[PDB]
Amino acid sequence: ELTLDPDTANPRLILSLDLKGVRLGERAQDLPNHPCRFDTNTRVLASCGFSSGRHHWEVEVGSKDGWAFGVARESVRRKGLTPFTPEEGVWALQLNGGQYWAVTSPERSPLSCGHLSRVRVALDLEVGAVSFYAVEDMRHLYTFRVNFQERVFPLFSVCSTGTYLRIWP
Amino acid sequence: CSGVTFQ
Repeated sequence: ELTLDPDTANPRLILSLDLKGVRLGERAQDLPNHPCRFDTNTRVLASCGFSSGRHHWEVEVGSKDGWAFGVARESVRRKGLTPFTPEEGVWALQLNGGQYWAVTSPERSPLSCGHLSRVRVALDLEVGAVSFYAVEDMRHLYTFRVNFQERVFPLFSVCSTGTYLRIWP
Repeated sequence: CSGVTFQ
């Protein structure tokens, strides 16, 4: 079962005791500045990364703005303020401005998917794709087709208070 | 002020 990796987490994030949930806190924790820790962007990775095969996990999503989640290439930049874009190696859905988005670039792609509660992520490192489905009916939300060239990690980001993400098993 | 710059 997937858990969030506290050594990668931006020190403003608050992880749940069971390491499944993340929200944004009001104060930066005093944590060691490991090279793998996101020091500015509000991100955390799961402790498990994948180099081959096909993998599923599910993410319970808050109803309000502030979250983005999906996958990141391991080489995603951790230090300084970085763009949240496919070019930086993040492939994600996002709730922002009251709208669900696939975070394409240079312009995001608005999704007309209706309300989301929990999303199944399907990562395929054999063919090269990451897909998102709303669990109530498995309707397709978005697929990024990517020739991944390194290990890929589940990615979570929460940039405002009042929302959350939770790995659901 | 959504904070999305820091996503």
